[PDB]
Formats: sequence, structure tokens, C-alpha cells
Amino acid sequence: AAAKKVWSARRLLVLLFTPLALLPVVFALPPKEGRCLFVILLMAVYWCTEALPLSVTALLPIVLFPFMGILPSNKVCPQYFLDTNFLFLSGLIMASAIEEWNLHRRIALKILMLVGVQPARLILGMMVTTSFLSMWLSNTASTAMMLPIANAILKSLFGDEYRRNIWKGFLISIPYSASIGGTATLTGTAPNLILLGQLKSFFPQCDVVNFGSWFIFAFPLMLLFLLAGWLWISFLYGGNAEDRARAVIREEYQNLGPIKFAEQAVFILFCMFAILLFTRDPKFIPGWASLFNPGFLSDAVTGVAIVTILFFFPSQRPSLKWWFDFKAPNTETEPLLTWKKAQETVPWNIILLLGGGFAMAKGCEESGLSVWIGGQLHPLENVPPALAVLLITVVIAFFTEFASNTATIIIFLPVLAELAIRLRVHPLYLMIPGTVGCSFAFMLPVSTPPNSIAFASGHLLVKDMVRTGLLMNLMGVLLLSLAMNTWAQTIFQLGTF
Amino acid sequence: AAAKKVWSARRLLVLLFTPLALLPVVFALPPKEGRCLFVILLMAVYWCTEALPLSVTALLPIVLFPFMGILPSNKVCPQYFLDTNFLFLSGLIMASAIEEWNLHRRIALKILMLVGVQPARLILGMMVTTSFLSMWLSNTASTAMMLPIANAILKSLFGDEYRRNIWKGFLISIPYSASIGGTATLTGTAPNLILLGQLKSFFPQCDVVNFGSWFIFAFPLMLLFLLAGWLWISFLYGGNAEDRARAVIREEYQNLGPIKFAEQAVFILFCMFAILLFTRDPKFIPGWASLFNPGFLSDAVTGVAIVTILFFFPSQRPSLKWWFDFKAPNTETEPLLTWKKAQETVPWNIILLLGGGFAMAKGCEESGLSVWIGGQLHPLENVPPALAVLLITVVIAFFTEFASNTATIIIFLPVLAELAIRLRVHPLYLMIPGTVGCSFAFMLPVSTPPNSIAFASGHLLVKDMVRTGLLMNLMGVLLLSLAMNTWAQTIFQLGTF
Ligand SMILES: CC(C)CCC[C@@H](C)[C@H]1CC[C@H]2[C@@H]3CC=C4C[C@@H](O)CC[C@]4(C)[C@H]3CC[C@]12C
Ligand SMILES: CC(C)CCC[C@@H](C)[C@H]1CC[C@H]2[C@@H]3CC=C4C[C@@H](O)CC[C@]4(C)[C@H]3CC[C@]12C
Ligand SMILES: CC(C)CCC[C@@H](C)[C@H]1CC[C@H]2[C@@H]3CC=C4C[C@@H](O)CC[C@]4(C)[C@H]3CC[C@]12C
Ligand SMILES: CC(C)CCC[C@@H](C)[C@H]1CC[C@H]2[C@@H]3CC=C4C[C@@H](O)CC[C@]4(C)[C@H]3CC[C@]12C
Ligand SMILES: CC(C)CCC[C@@H](C)[C@H]1CC[C@H]2[C@@H]3CC=C4C[C@@H](O)CC[C@]4(C)[C@H]3CC[C@]12C
Ligand SMILES: CC(C)CCC[C@@H](C)[C@H]1CC[C@H]2[C@@H]3CC=C4C[C@@H](O)CC[C@]4(C)[C@H]3CC[C@]12C
Ligand SMILES: CC(C)CCC[C@@H](C)[C@H]1CC[C@H]2[C@@H]3CC=C4C[C@@H](O)CC[C@]4(C)[C@H]3CC[C@]12C
Ligand SMILES: CC(C)CCC[C@@H](C)[C@H]1CC[C@H]2[C@@H]3CC=C4C[C@@H](O)CC[C@]4(C)[C@H]3CC[C@]12C
Ligand SMILES: CC(C)CCC[C@@H](C)[C@H]1CC[C@H]2[C@@H]3CC=C4C[C@@H](O)CC[C@]4(C)[C@H]3CC[C@]12C
Ligand SMILES: CC(C)CCC[C@@H](C)[C@H]1CC[C@H]2[C@@H]3CC=C4C[C@@H](O)CC[C@]4(C)[C@H]3CC[C@]12C
Ligand SMILES: CC(C)CCC[C@@H](C)[C@H]1CC[C@H]2[C@@H]3CC=C4C[C@@H](O)CC[C@]4(C)[C@H]3CC[C@]12C
Ligand SMILES: CC(C)CCC[C@@H](C)[C@H]1CC[C@H]2[C@@H]3CC=C4C[C@@H](O)CC[C@]4(C)[C@H]3CC[C@]12C
Ligand SMILES: CCCCCCCCCCCCCC
Ligand SMILES: CCCCCCCCCCCCCC
Ligand SMILES: CCCCCCCCCCCCCC
Ligand SMILES: CCCCCCCCCCCCCC
Ligand SMILES: CCCCCCCCCCCCCC
Ligand SMILES: CCCCCCCCCCCCCC
Ligand code: NA
Ligand code: NA
Repeated sequence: AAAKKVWSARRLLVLLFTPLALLPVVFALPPKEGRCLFVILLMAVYWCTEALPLSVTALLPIVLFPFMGILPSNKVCPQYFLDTNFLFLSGLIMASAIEEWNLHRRIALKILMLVGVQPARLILGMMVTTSFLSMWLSNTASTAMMLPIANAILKSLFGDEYRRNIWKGFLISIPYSASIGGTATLTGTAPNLILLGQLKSFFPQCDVVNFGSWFIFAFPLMLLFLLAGWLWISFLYGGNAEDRARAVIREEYQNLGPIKFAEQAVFILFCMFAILLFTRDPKFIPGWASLFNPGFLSDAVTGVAIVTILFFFPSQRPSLKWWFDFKAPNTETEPLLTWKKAQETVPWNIILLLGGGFAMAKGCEESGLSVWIGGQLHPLENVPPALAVLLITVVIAFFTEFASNTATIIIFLPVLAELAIRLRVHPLYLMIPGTVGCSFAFMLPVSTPPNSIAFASGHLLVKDMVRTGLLMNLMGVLLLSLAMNTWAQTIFQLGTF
Repeated sequence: AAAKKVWSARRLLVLLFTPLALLPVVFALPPKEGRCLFVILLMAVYWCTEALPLSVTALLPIVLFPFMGILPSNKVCPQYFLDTNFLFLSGLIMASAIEEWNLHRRIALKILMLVGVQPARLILGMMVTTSFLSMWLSNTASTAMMLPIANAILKSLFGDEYRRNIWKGFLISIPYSASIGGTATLTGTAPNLILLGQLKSFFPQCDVVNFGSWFIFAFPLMLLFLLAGWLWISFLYGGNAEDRARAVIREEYQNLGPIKFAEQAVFILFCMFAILLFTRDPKFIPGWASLFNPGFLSDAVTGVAIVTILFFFPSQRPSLKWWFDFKAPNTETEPLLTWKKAQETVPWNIILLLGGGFAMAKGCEESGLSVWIGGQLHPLENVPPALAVLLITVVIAFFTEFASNTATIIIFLPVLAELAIRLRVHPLYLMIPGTVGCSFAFMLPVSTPPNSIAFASGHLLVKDMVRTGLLMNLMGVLLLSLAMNTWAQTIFQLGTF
């Protein structure tokens, strides 16, 4: 009867009744901690229910922290453009340049010719390809470059319900596989570097964690959880015609024609971007960042420097004969990427969302909410450490679904640092589960910017990724427990304290 | 002969030959100061020559400051989203909402009916109206709301060279008049508040400057320089037909129809935005910011809070009968502004440009370049103070043309604070000329975000605003000298030290 009427006004009802519902939180715990917790929970609920646009919800700290006395306006505001947001923006512009010169179509056609016209084969091929792309680039970047290729693939092989279910699954596989791929390498995603820096600050003595040890630990996790995710996606979606389809694919590749100068320039800039990101500061061999002041350089500088080249590099072959040829027309050359096209194709909503995550994080530590959470976990000492770390990674994997991976790892890592020493257990035994599990962002679009990129297409529903990410998070937590129980205690020698 | 060939490749030639030309600067003065000066001059040249897009040039500090050892990456990047950038973004979104509901057309038609079909009358009317709008709102905001009205006006009265010259002049009058209007009131523009805060920090004893004194000092400057600018624009541009034109104007107003609920809601949100901005913290009567922690609240919080309402407020009249009427269709209501339309219509290039200004400013003080500049001005002591302040405001008015007003005022105000004490003159006699003259941004689009908004239309040329802003800056400097010589020495009692 009235259920349809209530469900029609879902937005305003949630907006007006969420602060009222979360009001007892403020009175439950100390004032600043209570107000910060109220802000965090309000932001999470508004993100999950889509009561406000993700960007608008991300701007909530600017209003809430100063009014509640948590952070000044001059402190919460600069958090929205930390250097990580520049790296993500530079990756987005690089992906925009890749799309704009039809390089994604060439890559997609190459993938179809290599793999074939089989939805399961194509899904798995992009799973491994995007994970490989994510071991060196950020998850948001790799997702922003792999949705163009995936959409080209779909428009290729498909030119009823099976098609559109394949659409849903074929597009859900990319952000998930990017989040999977970010975990194995320290350079793969920001939370790994956050873990390393926080370990250096908290524990100068502990130096067993490097690129090699982290890679040998987490690559099996990549393989296992990637296969598990691929099987889940395949089962949920998809369970002389082949010769004709391959003939059409080859005809389309020939219709693409020879590679243009702009495509080669964009691809070479991509290769330089990835190589400079990886070689900036490896932890086994020093990088080129050692040639300058320590701590002055980051991945944001590399990204911005690479992107700057796209805005003045010519898109056509420059010939010295033009200067001598007075008969040649005097027209300005087209750059690789104009700012107009970039501004049209850059998702600034994602930038604002990441900024909201950073701001809510800084509010969390500054208000003392993180210290309060660490203090509240004190009675978790009689509980055996194994399933204690199990429930810790469960709650971390289920809280990273609201904020970004970077925000949740910054919020929770010092809490785990205090908790591990307080419970006389090995710190890494709690350091690593949180860092890996924060990348398990699968429920909502706001969980990670890759998911927002996925719904940028419009073929994915919230309920679908909710249903998939439930079991994705479950298997991720189970494999984290397996890693902590079998081969983490020897690689990082964390089995003895 | 080859002049056309060289002028064809203006972009790359400037890009490659500007660092080479500015190379001796690094060796001329101490290393960090030299590198910072090189960055500032390179950014200014690239902005003036359009060698790179304004946003791309604004991103130069992220690459240059960390590589040159001036600022760390974690200290340059957050400068791009200081709270000044949220206030401007909120104003841009508010202007977008005003445009999206055709309120600008209603205001424009009202202006034509009040004024008449006369280009000089309309130009002057918008001069005073935009100056009035700028006494309480930021220059960028008021410009972003007044270009829509101006474009509606042009499409109204005009439906050969005289038309298009009127186009140029009619569109140049808005950003200029906004920059004029920002100076008279402390709340008018950010540099006035920067002056007040820097005066409080440097000179706690000096408290003669308040809202009333600044207003009575600078309102005559508004009137004089506004009339001078209006005469210059009129002379440069523009030097029973009237009844029929007025009949068409009235017919268009009737075609607009009755004001919709969305238009009234947007206008009321505008009024609340302006009132809350003005009453947040007046310096003669305390505002509502005194109800909270001191220094926690700013104009950014007010702007974001007001803009947040636009994204969930319904655009249609909500009736309680809908709940009882079970036969009514159950469709979601349209909000006042969706995030998609805002993201389409927000000029993020302006946000990046302002961030580049903030970053280059912080690089300027951190590297010691500001202290070096202050030390170099030591031999300017035998020169009489009058024409010394004249040349000081000349160089300030001619340097604010490259960076934003906020960036240049932050860069130069501490330098003037040291210089005034070093030359045993009244500090305000140097405080005020710099603050007012930094708002004299008239040469280039990068001089102030209002100018970028002006070229957002595309009917303005660089040479035209260069030609106009030359004399605009000249008259502004002359009137600053007049104010410093006649009625500043009594209002601020700065004639005796
Ligand atoms: C927003 C909707 C969708 C989810 C539910 C949120 C609200 C109703 C829930 C979430 C967690 C809840 C709190 C959990 C624990 C406590 C401590 C107790 O001593 C008093 C009640 C209090 C403070 C609860 C109040 C209600 C609460 C804030
Ligand atoms: C996880 C699901 C069930 C609920 C949604 C998450 C939020 C709203 C829940 C999860 C656990 C909850 C907390 C559990 C226990 C306490 C201690 C009590 O003295 C005050 C409330 C407080 C601090 C709760 C606040 C609300 C809380 C943070
Ligand atoms: C083996 C015979 C039949 C075919 C030849 C192999 C071809 C199709 C394979 C071999 C190596 C492959 C490349 C390996 C890695 C990458 C990087 C990835 O980001 C996009 C796809 C791309 C660029 C692949 C395209 C297809 C490729 C070029
Ligand atoms: C191929 C394109 C993308 C350019 C990148 C080339 C890479 C491989 C180059 C460029 C700069 C180089 C670094 C420059 C300086 C040093 C310091 C030295 O004590 C050890 C080697 C090391 C750390 C180099 C390693 C290789 C390096 C990172
Ligand atoms: C590096 C030294 C030589 C100075 C800089 C020379 C630059 C400005 C010159 C060298 C070669 C030139 C290119 C040669 C040929 C063409 C094709 C024609 O449609 C004009 C643009 C374009 C694309 C020229 C742009 C300018 C250019 C790139
Ligand atoms: C919302 C963000 C900032 C943090 C995530 C939710 C936090 C506040 C929740 C998640 C799980 C919660 C804990 C769950 C169970 C217990 C056991 C008992 O002693 C009550 C408090 C305590 C220790 C809770 C404290 C609050 C807690 C840590
Ligand atoms: C970029 C173009 C358009 C404008 C001109 C910029 C270059 C050529 C100019 C601007 C200011 C100049 C500097 C001004 C003063 C000095 C100090 C002197 O002891 C050595 C030369 C040196 C260091 C000049 C070198 C050339 C210079 C850097
Ligand atoms: C204003 C026009 C003429 C030039 C463009 C502005 C820049 C490039 C000019 C204006 C004034 C110039 C400065 C004037 C005097 C000196 C002192 C000398 O020991 C080193 C160079 C230095 C520090 C110059 C550097 C370049 C400079 C800052
Ligand atoms: C005097 C007779 C002939 C006509 C009636 C006067 C009308 C046309 C005038 C009187 C006051 C005027 C308003 C005064 C101030 C503003 C705010 C400005 O931001 C937009 C125009 C607007 C909204 C004006 C519109 C025209 C207006 C309503
Ligand atoms: C009309 C719409 C836009 C709402 C704004 C109303 C304005 C005029 C109201 C709202 C909040 C008010 C302030 C609330 C509290 C105080 C502190 C008191 O010691 C002096 C008055 C002062 C400073 C009020 C001044 C008037 C004020 C600023
Ligand atoms: C404040 C209390 C009453 C709870 C919140 C009630 C809100 C959700 C209700 C009250 C009146 C309602 C509006 C009444 C009429 C219409 C027209 C119809 O096309 C549905 C949408 C719309 C625009 C409704 C949207 C939801 C609404 C604004
Ligand atoms: C580029 C930004 C950061 C600053 C603006 C330009 C600065 C560097 C320029 C503008 C005018 C210049 C001054 C002009 C004249 C003199 C007199 C003599 O003693 C040489 C140095 C000195 C004192 C110059 C120092 C540098 C200076 C202050
Ligand atoms: C004085 C009371 C403090 C605790 C309650 C604060 C409630 C703030 C609600 C903000 C809602 C913003 C979105 C509409
Ligand atoms: C104890 C000092 C602060 C008291 C008020 C805290 C809550 C303020 C909420 C402001 C909400 C503004 C929404 C636009
Ligand atoms: C035979 C190979 C021809 C290659 C042509 C394209 C070269 C593109 C180079 C881009 C370099 C970008 C960084 C300077
Ligand atoms: C070691 C030399 C330091 C001084 C010169 C630095 C030159 C930097 C040029 C950067 C140009 C960026 C736009 C192409
Ligand atoms: C004295 C330590 C720094 C030496 C080098 C200074 C100049 C660096 C320029 C880097 C330019 C990078 C362009 C992409
Ligand atoms: C008779 C007057 C009718 C007015 C209808 C429109 C009212 C709009 C109110 C907007 C309020 C925005 C802040 C809550
Ligand atoms: Na997350
Ligand atoms: Na300026």
C-alpha cells in the first residue's frame, strides 16, 4: 500500500532520519570522539544509500568538522588535494589520452585475436591483464584504462538476457581485478606504501618487509583470489559461427589501419609513466629519487610531469622539411591532448570522493577517535590471536567498503600498531591483514574509485555488485587467514614474538 | 618570409626557449631564491604566452618545487585546495544553479526593462550592479553569475562591426567591474581579509582598520575608478525603433512566464548565501562565527553548506496531499541541481589555476625569495616616500597580472611589512596600496579568474583586454596615489609616523 510511497521518497527520508538515528552516538562516547564518529557514520550511510551524490557527501567534512570543533577549515580543506589525488588525476588524464586516440580499440582487438570469442576466456584474460597492470600502477588508473578496452570488446563481439548478463559481469570484472592486483606489490597501491611508512615510523627496528618479501608473500594471494573471483564472476554471469566471428574481428582490426604517430606517442608516454613510477624508489635497489632531497619526490610529481608532456607534444610527425618548404601551409599542430577534452573526460567526482576520504581520516586521528578505538579493543586479549586477527580483518574489509582504501588504512593502521604491542603479539601479524583487507572494496561504488569508474558506464546495478562483493569479501578474508596461518609466519618470521 | 613560419610554431618555441632565457636568473641570486624566481618567471611567461594551457602551467610547481628542493611534494600539493578554492568552487556551483533554472534570463529581462535598449546604459548598469554584487561576494563568483545575465542580454537586444565590437565591450565590462567591486569592502575579496589578518599578526597594536574605515576609504575609489572604466569601455566599444524593441523585450518577458518554484528556491538560496557570507564575521559587530571555536569557521564552510542544499532540495512544490493521494504517480522528484550538470558546468581549470597561485606563493615565502626581495629594496630610502609608494603599487599592479590576486597579495604583503618598518614610514601607507592594487588584474585571462570566465565565452581576444587593461591599470595606480595623498592620511591617520 504505502510501501511504494515511502520507497519513492527514499532520498529525503534517509537524509532527515540518519542524523536522528545517529544522535545517540554523540552521547555514547566522549564529545570530540562522539562527534567524529557521528560524522563518519553519517558519511558512510549517505554514501551507501545514495542519499546525496558521492561528491556532495564527500564535501560533508568541510561543513561538519569546523562546526563541531574537530578540525579548523584551514586544516580539513587542504586534505582534498594531498599528492595521492594528483597521482590519481594524472592517471585519469593518461587514460583519457589513451581513449582519445583509439589506442584502446587497438589493444582490445589484439586481445580478441590472442584470446578468441569466448566470454569466459576474455573475462579471465582481462582479469590477469588488469592485475598485471595494477601491480605497477594504481587501481584507479588501471581501471580507468581498462574500462575503455572492455567497452570496445563488448561493442566488438556483440556488435537476449545472456548478452546483458555478460555486460554486467564483463564490466564488474575490471574494478574488482584492479583491487585484487593492487595488493601484491608495494608499488601496486597506496596502502602498501602507507604500511611501509607507518612501519618505518612506528618500528625502526623492524625492517624484514621489503619489495621482495611482500611480493613473494602476496603474489600467491593474487593468484588464489583472482581465480576465486574469476570463477565467481563466470558462474554468476555466463555460467562455423566462431570462424565468422573471428573473420569479423580480423576485418575490424584491418579497418583500424596502421598505427598512427599519436598512438605510438601516447603508448610510449604510458610506458615511461609506468617505468618511472616503478623505478622512482624501489626498496631493494634505490631509485632516481635518491638523486634529490629525501621525501621531496613522490608519485604525484612523476604523474604530473608525464601528463604535462601530453598537452604540448605534437600529434603528427614533425618533419624538418617544413621549415624549408615555404609552400607548406602555416597551421598550428594539434597536441596529443587538449585541456578541453581532458576536462570533459576527467571524473572530478572521484577526486572529490578521495578528498573526502582523506579529510574524514585526518578528522579521525585528530579528534582522538582512533586512540579511543584502540583503547576499546583492550578486552580482546583472552581471545586467541588467530580468530582475533580473523575478526580484525573482517571488520577492516567490511569498513573499507564505505571510504577509500587509503582513508581506511590511514585510520586503522596506527590503531593496529598500538593494539599489537598492547597484546604482546607480532606487529606484522596485524599490520599486513589490515593493509591487504582494506583493498577488498567490493560492495558499493564509493568503496574504491575503480567501482565508481565501473558505474560510470551505467550497465551495473548496486544490488549486483553487492551480491558479488559479499562472497568476494568472504573469500578474501578466508585467504588472508590462510596466508596468516601457513606461509606468513615463515616469510616475515612473524610466528614468534 | 620566415616570420609566418616562426609565428606558426609560437608554442613550442616559447616552451623550449623560456627556461634557457631564464637560466641566468638561477645563477644571479642565491640558489633556492634563484630556483624559486626561475619557477615564478617561467610560470608567468607560460601563462602570458599561452605556451601551455592555464591548468597545465598551474601544475608546474608540483614538478618544479620538489625537483629543485624548494618544497616537498607533500607540502606543495595541499596548497591547491586551500579553503579559498572551496569558496570559489561553491560560488561557481551556485552560479551554475542560477543559470540552469533560467533565472539569469529573468534578471536580464528585468534589467532591460528598468534600463532600456541602450548599450552605454546597459554597460553602466551592469558595471554598478556587478560592483554591488562584488562588495559582498567574491569577484570570481559575481563574474560567474553575471556573464550568464550579460549573454542573455546580448541575445535579447541583438536577437555589422558595431554589433561585434559591442559584444567585445559588453563582455569585457563584467570581470573588470567585479575586480573593481572587490576592493571597497573587506568581505568583498580575499586579499582584504589577508591584509587584515596579516596586520593582526604583524601589528597587534595597529587596529585602526575596520569595516567602516576601509569602506569609507575605498568606496570613493570604487566610484571614481568605475566611472573611469565605464568611460574607457564606452569609448573603446560603442563610442519608432526603440518602441518596437521595448515591445519585443516585454513580449520576451511575458514568454518567460510566471516564476517557477525552482527559480524562487535558487534565488532564496542565493540570498542566504550572500547574507551568511557577510554576517559570518563582520569586524564592527561580531557574527555567528563567534558561537563556535575561533578560527575554525571560514567562508568555505558557508559556501559548501549552502551548495549542499542545492543537491537535495526539490525543484517542485512539495504537497502533503501526495502522501494521502494513493492515485498519484510514484516518481522521484528532480533536485535543484544534479551533480552531473554541475560537473559539466564547473570550470575546474579555474580551480587548478588558483591552486597553482597558492602553491607558487608558498614556494615564494618558503624559499626565502620574499625575504630576499625585501632585503633588495633597502636602497629605496633616499627616494621620497610618495613616489616610492607610487612605484611600489605600479610593480604590484603589474605583477598581479600573472598570478591571482590572492597569490600576489600573500607574496608581497610581508615584504611590504618589513619594508615599511625598515624605512620608518607608516605601515598602512604601504599595506593598503598593495592590497588594493593586487585586485587590478586586467591584462591577461590568468590575471584573475573573472578574466578566464570572460574568455569562457570566446568573443574576447587577448589583444583587446591587453589594450584596455593598460589604461585601466594606469588609472588605478593614479587613483591609488590620489587616495594615498589626499584622504588616506586622515581616515587611517597614516600621514604621521
Ligand atoms: C542509518 C541506519 C540505516 C543504520 C542504523 C543507525 C543507527 C540507528 C544505529 C547504528 C549504531 C547504533 C548505536 C550502537 C550502540 C549504542 C550504544 C548504546 O549504549 C546506546 C545506543 C547506541 C548509541 C546505538 C544507537 C543507534 C545507532 C546509532
Ligand atoms: C556493523 C553494523 C552491525 C553496524 C554499522 C556500523 C556502526 C554504526 C557500528 C558498528 C559497531 C558499533 C559500536 C559498537 C559498540 C559501541 C560501544 C558503546 O559503548 C557505544 C557505541 C559503540 C561505539 C557502537 C557505535 C556504532 C558502531 C560503530
Ligand atoms: C601467439 C600468436 C598466435 C599471437 C601473437 C601474440 C600477441 C597477440 C600478444 C603477445 C603479447 C601480447 C601483449 C602483452 C601485454 C600487453 C599489455 C596490456 O596492457 C595490453 C595488451 C598487451 C599489449 C598484449 C597484446 C597482445 C600481445 C601482443
Ligand atoms: C626508459 C625510460 C622510461 C626512462 C627511465 C630509465 C630508468 C631505468 C633510469 C632513469 C634514471 C636512472 C637512475 C639514475 C641514478 C641512479 C643512482 C645510482 O646510484 C644508481 C642507479 C640509479 C638509481 C638509476 C637507475 C635507473 C634509472 C631509474
Ligand atoms: C627543437 C628546435 C629545432 C626548435 C623547435 C622546433 C619546433 C617548434 C618545430 C620542429 C618541427 C616542426 C613541425 C614540422 C612539421 C609540421 C607539420 C605542419 O603542419 C606544421 C606543424 C608541424 C607539426 C611542425 C610544428 C613545429 C615543429 C615541431
Ligand atoms: C567508524 C570508524 C571510524 C571505525 C570503525 C567502527 C568502530 C568504531 C567499531 C567497530 C567494532 C567496534 C567494537 C566491537 C566490539 C567491542 C567489544 C566491547 O568492548 C564493546 C566495544 C568494542 C571494542 C567496539 C568498539 C567500537 C568498534 C571498534
Ligand atoms: C621569456 C621572455 C619572453 C622575456 C625575457 C626573459 C629573459 C630573457 C630575461 C628576463 C630578466 C633577465 C635577467 C635580468 C637581470 C639579470 C642580472 C644580470 O646580472 C645577469 C642577467 C640577468 C640574470 C637577466 C638574464 C635574462 C633575463 C632572465
Ligand atoms: C618588468 C619587465 C621589464 C621584466 C619582467 C619581470 C622579471 C623577469 C624581471 C623584473 C625585474 C628583474 C630583476 C631586477 C634586478 C635584479 C637584480 C640582479 O642582481 C639579479 C636579477 C634581478 C633579480 C632581476 C631578475 C628579473 C626581474 C625579476
Ligand atoms: C521604476 C519602475 C519603472 C520599474 C520598477 C523597478 C525594477 C525594474 C527594479 C527595482 C529594483 C531592481 C533590482 C535591484 C537589485 C537587483 C539585484 C541584482 O543582483 C540583479 C537585479 C536586481 C534584482 C534588480 C532588478 C530590477 C529591479 C527589480
Ligand atoms: C536570513 C537568513 C539568511 C539567516 C541569517 C540570519 C542572520 C541575520 C543571523 C543568523 C545567526 C545570527 C547570529 C547568532 C548569534 C549571535 C551572537 C550574539 O552575541 C550577537 C548576535 C549574533 C552574532 C547573531 C547575529 C544575526 C545572525 C548572523
Ligand atoms: C519532513 C517529514 C514530513 C518527512 C519528509 C517528507 C518528504 C520526504 C516528502 C514531503 C512532501 C513530499 C513531496 C510531495 C509531492 C511531490 C510530487 C510527486 O511527484 C512526488 C515527489 C514530491 C516532490 C514529494 C517528495 C517527497 C516529499 C518532499
Ligand atoms: C617574481 C616575483 C616573485 C617578484 C616580483 C619581481 C621582483 C623579483 C623584482 C621586481 C622589481 C625588482 C627590483 C627593481 C630595482 C632594484 C634596485 C636595485 O637595488 C636592484 C635590485 C632591485 C631592488 C630589484 C630587485 C628585484 C625586484 C624586487
Ligand atoms: C549540537 C548537536 C551536535 C550533534 C548533532 C549534529 C547534527 C548535524 C547534522 C548535519 C546534517 C548534514 C546533512 C543534512
Ligand atoms: C560545542 C560547540 C559546537 C556546537 C554545535 C555542534 C553541531 C553543529 C552543527 C552544524 C550544522 C550545520 C549545517 C549546515
Ligand atoms: C621507428 C619508430 C618510430 C616511432 C615514432 C613515434 C615516437 C614517439 C616518441 C614519444 C616520446 C615522448 C616523450 C618525449
Ligand atoms: C640543474 C639546473 C637547475 C636550473 C634549471 C632548471 C630547468 C628546469 C626546466 C623545466 C621546464 C618545464 C617545462 C617544460
Ligand atoms: C641541487 C639539487 C637539484 C638539482 C636539479 C635541479 C633541477 C631539476 C629539474 C627537474 C625537471 C624535471 C622535468 C620533468
Ligand atoms: C509565497 C511565497 C512562496 C515561496 C515558495 C518558494 C520557497 C523556497 C524556499 C527555499 C528555502 C531554501 C533553504 C531551506
Ligand atoms: Na576501500
Ligand atoms: Na591577480
